[PDB]
Amino acid sequence: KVFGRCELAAAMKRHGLDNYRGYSLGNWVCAAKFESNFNTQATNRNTDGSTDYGILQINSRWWCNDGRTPGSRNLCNIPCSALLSSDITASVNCAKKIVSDGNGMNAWVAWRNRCKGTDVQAWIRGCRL
Ligand SMILES: [Cl-]
Ligand SMILES: [Cl-]
Ligand SMILES: [Cl-]
Ligand SMILES: [Cl-]
Ligand SMILES: [Co+2]
Repeated sequence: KVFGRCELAAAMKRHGLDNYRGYSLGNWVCAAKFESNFNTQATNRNTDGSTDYGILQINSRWWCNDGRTPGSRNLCNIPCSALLSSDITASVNCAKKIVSDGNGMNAWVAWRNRCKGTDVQAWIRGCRL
């Protein structure tokens, strides 16, 4: 699925991200835009042999098992394939674990580089949530 901005905003709200660990919904929408371009199927290979998966580009070195990342962990206890569903539940649930790992949304460099410091509330403007 390729989500629309407000479509994703609504789905993330329904799955409990609005103000999760102190991060307003706009942060999550902005992160998804710059990580995956709202694309649930997005994958990107990394220099270390890990891959980023799905709408929030969750990395196989720490968070999910793809059986092709030597030395990696699976801290969300899920196969990375689950993060390539059109339904965002698995990605949201794993993101909640990532953000609670005690470094906030800094885990998403695209968020820190392209969202943090901007008015992220603009990302949910005009959505009827
Ligand atoms: Cl997998
Ligand atoms: Cl969904
Ligand atoms: Cl899940
Ligand atoms: Cl917001
Ligand atoms: Co990445």
